[PDB]
Amino acid sequence: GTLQTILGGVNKHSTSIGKIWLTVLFIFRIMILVVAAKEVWGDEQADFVCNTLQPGCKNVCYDHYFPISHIRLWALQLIFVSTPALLVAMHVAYRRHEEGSLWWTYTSSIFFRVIFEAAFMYVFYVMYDGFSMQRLVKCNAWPCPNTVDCFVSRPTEKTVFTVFMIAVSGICILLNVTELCYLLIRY
Amino acid sequence: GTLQTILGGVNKHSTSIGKIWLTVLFIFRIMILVVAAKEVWGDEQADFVCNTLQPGCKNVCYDHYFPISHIRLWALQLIFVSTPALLVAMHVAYRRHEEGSLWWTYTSSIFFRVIFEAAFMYVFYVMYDGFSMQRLVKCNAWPCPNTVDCFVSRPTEKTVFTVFMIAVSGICILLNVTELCYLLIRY
Amino acid sequence: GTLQTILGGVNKHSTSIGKIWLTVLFIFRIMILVVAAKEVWGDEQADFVCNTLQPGCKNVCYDHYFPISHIRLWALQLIFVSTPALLVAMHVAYRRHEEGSLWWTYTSSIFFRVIFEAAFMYVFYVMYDGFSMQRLVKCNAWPCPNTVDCFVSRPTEKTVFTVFMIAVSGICILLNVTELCYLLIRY
Amino acid sequence: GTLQTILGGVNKHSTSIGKIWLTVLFIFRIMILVVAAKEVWGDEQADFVCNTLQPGCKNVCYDHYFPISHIRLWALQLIFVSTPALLVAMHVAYRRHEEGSLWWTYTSSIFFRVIFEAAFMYVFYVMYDGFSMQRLVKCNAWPCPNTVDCFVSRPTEKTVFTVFMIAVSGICILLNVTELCYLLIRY
Amino acid sequence: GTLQTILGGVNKHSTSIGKIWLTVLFIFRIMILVVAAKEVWGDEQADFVCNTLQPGCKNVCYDHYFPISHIRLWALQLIFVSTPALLVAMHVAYRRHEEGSLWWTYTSSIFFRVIFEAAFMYVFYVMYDGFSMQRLVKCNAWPCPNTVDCFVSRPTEKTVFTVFMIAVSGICILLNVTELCYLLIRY
Amino acid sequence: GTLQTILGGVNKHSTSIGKIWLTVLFIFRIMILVVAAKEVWGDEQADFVCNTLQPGCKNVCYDHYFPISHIRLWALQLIFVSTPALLVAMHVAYRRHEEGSLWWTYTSSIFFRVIFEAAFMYVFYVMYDGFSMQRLVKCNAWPCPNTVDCFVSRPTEKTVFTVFMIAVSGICILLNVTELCYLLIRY
Repeated sequence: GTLQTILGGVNKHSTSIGKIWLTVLFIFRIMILVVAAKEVWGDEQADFVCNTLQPGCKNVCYDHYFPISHIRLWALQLIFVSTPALLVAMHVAYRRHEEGSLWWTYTSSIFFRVIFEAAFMYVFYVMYDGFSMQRLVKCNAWPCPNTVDCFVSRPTEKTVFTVFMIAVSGICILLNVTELCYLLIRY
Repeated sequence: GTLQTILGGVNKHSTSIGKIWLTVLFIFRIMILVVAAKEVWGDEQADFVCNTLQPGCKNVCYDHYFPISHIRLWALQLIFVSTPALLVAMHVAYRRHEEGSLWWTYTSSIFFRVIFEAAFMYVFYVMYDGFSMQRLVKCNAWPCPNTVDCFVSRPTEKTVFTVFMIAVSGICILLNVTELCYLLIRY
Repeated sequence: GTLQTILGGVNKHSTSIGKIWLTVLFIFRIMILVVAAKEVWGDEQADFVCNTLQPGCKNVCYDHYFPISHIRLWALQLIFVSTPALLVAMHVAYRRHEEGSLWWTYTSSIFFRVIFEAAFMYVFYVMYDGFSMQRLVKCNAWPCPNTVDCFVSRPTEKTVFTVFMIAVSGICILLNVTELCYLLIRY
Repeated sequence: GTLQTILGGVNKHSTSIGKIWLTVLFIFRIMILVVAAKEVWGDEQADFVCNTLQPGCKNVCYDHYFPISHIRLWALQLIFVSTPALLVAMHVAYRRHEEGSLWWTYTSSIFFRVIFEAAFMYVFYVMYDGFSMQRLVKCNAWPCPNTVDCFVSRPTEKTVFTVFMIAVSGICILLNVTELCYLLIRY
Repeated sequence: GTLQTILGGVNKHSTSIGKIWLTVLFIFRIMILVVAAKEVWGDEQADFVCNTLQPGCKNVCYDHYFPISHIRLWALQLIFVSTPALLVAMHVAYRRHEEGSLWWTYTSSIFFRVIFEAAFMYVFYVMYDGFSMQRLVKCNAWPCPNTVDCFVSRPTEKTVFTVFMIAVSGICILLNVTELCYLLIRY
Repeated sequence: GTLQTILGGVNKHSTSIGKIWLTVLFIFRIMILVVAAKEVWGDEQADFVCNTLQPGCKNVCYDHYFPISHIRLWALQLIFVSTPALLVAMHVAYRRHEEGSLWWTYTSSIFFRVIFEAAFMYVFYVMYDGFSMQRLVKCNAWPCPNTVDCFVSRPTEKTVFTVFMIAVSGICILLNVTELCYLLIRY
């Protein structure tokens, strides 16, 4: 919509790295998620195919291997890492409407961003066991009889976007560490 | 659309907690509901599967176990808890166009928000019997013969978003209580 | 879109009840209709199921029991009850561009709103025979042989939204009567 | 979008009837077409059902009885009757950028509107043979063998909106005639 | 969106015909393409029906008779004929930021518009062999065995919009020729 | 949305070629991608047809021949080549908020655009083996038995848009080289 003025206000009140590179890599991730990836995952369940005649086996096997979709995880991650930047916008506006205080908020603000980014990257790793999606999954949850072969939709294209989102997120961690280091030695 | 100016007007005329944390957690819930959850529930009935040949058994079993969808309940809840904030906006503008009066409205306004939030959380608990969705439901409503097995779509992902929305709502109750307590002891 | 300025202009030039409560309950109904209800009725015909092999029996039985959908009726009702408020906006602007006259328009304007609201509530009652939707309908229109059982989609959730819309409309009638009574005794 | 300023500019430079009633009834028709009717006709071909096994008979029978959809006819009609109002907006702005001339344009402008409205109403009558839609159509175009029964989707609801659009259009003809008569006797 | 100001800027810096009639007929074509025609072609391949059991015959026969859809051709045509008008907007703004020059650009600008309009009309004629769409096409491309009958979706309605778009385009050619002739004799 | 002001700000601070031709060819590509091409690729997997009875063979053969869709590749390319233009907008605004420096940024900025455009064109060539899409693909990945024939949806129309996007991109490379050459000889 009119997001230009929102980030425009957030654009000020930041250092060299904070003003430029963090905000660029952030709208970078939103664009990838919105204009490209969301239609890769559009038919994730409609094109899941299992080799069986058992009613209900398809529902339980899809639910077992994809407890939460990748794009829903990324959407949550962006919301979490964008709130601490939004808090200082209101907190500063609150204090300007009517160094140490603004220092502690700002230093804390970038400290949460590192925590959230590392947390979600960890969840991606354990939940999906690496960053590569397989063509074939074997499922033996009830009511599937014995073990059933099921086939994933578009596994290669989903791997490409997964690697891309992880790499950009890994960079944003490094930038946030350095800006912390600049203030740390400054004392 | 242009929601920035609406909440911007609502942003003023509030205390420290009211200005910042309540409004942040509120747009937090709207974002979760809009950008993420609404497509989790998109195929709730299209992917409901029952193990039967009886015509019409699928319609009555879905209707029996989901009398109203989760996302419709959350949409109603947000509308209810946002009106009392909107009433004071017009009521104040009405009184400014032409302490005690504004006190009683404001104290009452936050009193309704606690009532609505507690009411909807109660409905969630009794209607759905806890906050965890099951893979399998057993149904014996007419015309289903004897008891029929039916299978839910995406039960695990729906559980994740249910726990998330309940937790955020539970926090908003605590914040509203404290702001009431601050005024209560102030007398 | 940019509806804030439209109702903002309509917000002025009204009494205490007219400025606040009528306009709040009005955008209340629009929100319920738009963000929640329109996807409850999305699959009204696609999930209508009849127990027969006769080609064309499904089309005629759906058409017989739902001559016009509930959401289309509500959409028409909102359009009708919002025009008399829009007429005075242009009529006043026409008279201000170049008491009794403005009195008669305003008193008439609220008189039509009562008429339309009562009319549509009456149509809801006779056309659908109460405000509760049934799970099963029996149909014997040609070409269905003898009597055929057909099953409605999501009957319970549609009942909840029907009761909600009727109740809010019933309140708007009471508010309009009182504002008429205030002017009536004023003479 | 931002249609308020467009019609706002068109709102001026008109007489009592032209300023108010014509423009009100015009946006009235647009609202009916947009917010209500366009989803009545959404499944016009997907739910057309024919009692046959002949491949291709459904395509030719739908095309034979609905040479052009009702909503496409109404969309064309609104575009045609709105251009002459838009022409004077540019023509006047052209003459103001750098009585008789403006008289002849204005009198002609309302003369075309009567012609277009009467023309489209005539097409509706002959093409569809009255304003009532039937449940059953019989079709014998090649390749259908002998005569085939086909069934229309939502015939009753489409009849309601057809009568509504014809009635509003018939009123707009009467208003345009009277404004012509006022100028005619004025000489 | 906010197209009013774009064409508003383009509205100036043109002659009598160029200011009024060309720009009116241009937004005329955009409206027809957007609000009406794009849903006529929505199911062009989903409702293409072939009388065969050969897998893949439907894909190759649709691709053979519709190498590029009509609406995609019209969308390209509008983009091409609108760029030369946009070039002078930037070129003039470039020259005004810091007769013969502006003459040569303007005369050339209208010369390209005639070329593009005539080119696309020629492509329509040879590719589709006239402006009338047929109900039945016969196809013998591999892997279809012998010759297969296939049936087009909504052939009559597509013919109506094809004739309409060709006629409006043919008028825009005539207007551009005359404005060229006015400058030609002027010397 | 409101993209006019964004590129309007980017419109300034550029040379003759940079201001006009690069930005025109850029929004040219966005329009082709958005309004035309995205619905050519809409049914890419739904209309992929394979001549087999083996469950899961369709999923693996589609994934093998289309590791990433063409429109997703183009969407990524536009995002990459538009960031370096956006970086200087913030970097300049950063330096103006509080020759050589601005020279090095600008010269570097156009140097990355050439790199990205050449890189993506290379990926298109090797991944899809030329710019022409075939009607028939032969697939022997497990679990398909022996070799299976599969048929692509709309191969000819996809070839037309592929050639169009490659040609426009090839021009943007040439323009960027020349602007580099103008500065190079200038020293």
